[PDB]
Amino acid sequence: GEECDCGSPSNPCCDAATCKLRPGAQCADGLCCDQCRFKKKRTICRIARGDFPDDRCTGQSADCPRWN
Repeated sequence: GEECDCGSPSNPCCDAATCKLRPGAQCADGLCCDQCRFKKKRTICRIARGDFPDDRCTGQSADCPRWN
């Protein structure tokens, strides 16, 4: 089996042959991933329920961290 980074073969973030991230791609999906790149730090990526801080991208990951 193959641990593919992209769910669909059409995702340009992966090398069609390896199904893994291609050169230049930092991510293939995620709230903080855009055009195969980590979104800029502080990008709002999740609206918190209640009066709590909205979550923002770190600039170093594709996931949207939970405010702490």
